[PDB]
Amino acid sequence: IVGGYTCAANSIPYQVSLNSGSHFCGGSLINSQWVVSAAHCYKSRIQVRLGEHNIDVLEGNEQFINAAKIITHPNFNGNTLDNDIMLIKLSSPATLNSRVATVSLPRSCAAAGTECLISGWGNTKSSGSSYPSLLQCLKAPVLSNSSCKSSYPGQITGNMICVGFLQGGKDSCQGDSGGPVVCNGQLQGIVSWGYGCAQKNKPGVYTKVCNYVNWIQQTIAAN
Ligand SMILES: [Ca+2]
Repeated sequence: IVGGYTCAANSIPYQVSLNSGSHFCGGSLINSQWVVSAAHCYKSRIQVRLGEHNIDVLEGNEQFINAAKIITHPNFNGNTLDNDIMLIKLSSPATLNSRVATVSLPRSCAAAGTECLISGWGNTKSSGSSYPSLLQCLKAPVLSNSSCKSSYPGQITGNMICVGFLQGGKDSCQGDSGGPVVCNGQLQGIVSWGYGCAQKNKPGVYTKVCNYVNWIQQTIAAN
């Protein structure tokens, strides 16, 4: 996250870190056994780390649980990044508490202007490269479909939304992929793609979670 602030410890209890030797993407706990993330984050061994704040230090609220199943959306397209969404089943259930909680799926899609919270441990800098140990946060608005599509002509599908700022300087970046965009208590976005990070007139684009409730529910029921 560029242009963000350090979240209060454990104040984002649905946020997960996916790890295979080190942190590489985020994710969101949506029930005690299942995490949602980005298909482009796929690797075939993942460990899920719940209840994290400082990824570099064992702090003692953490639960580390390996993925038992990894299910990428059957229409994920690695060229357009359409359907950039993936479900992970944990090999045993998360224990839910103060520091570890589920986030709601959307009851509908969100209006333009709605303020949301975006979180993750990705790159913090426009020029260069510094990855934080402490979880970062960013408040930003859902942009209209028109400001999203003027930013990326021909490349915004119906399963994508733009969240952020046209003046640059505030956005998600590499390492935040897979991570939550939460608006009015509902997960409406997954960190997906952009052109660079925090560039003027290239806000981040996000998988539009509201189109995916039926697929998510069905996949959980069948696995
Ligand atoms: Ca820790």
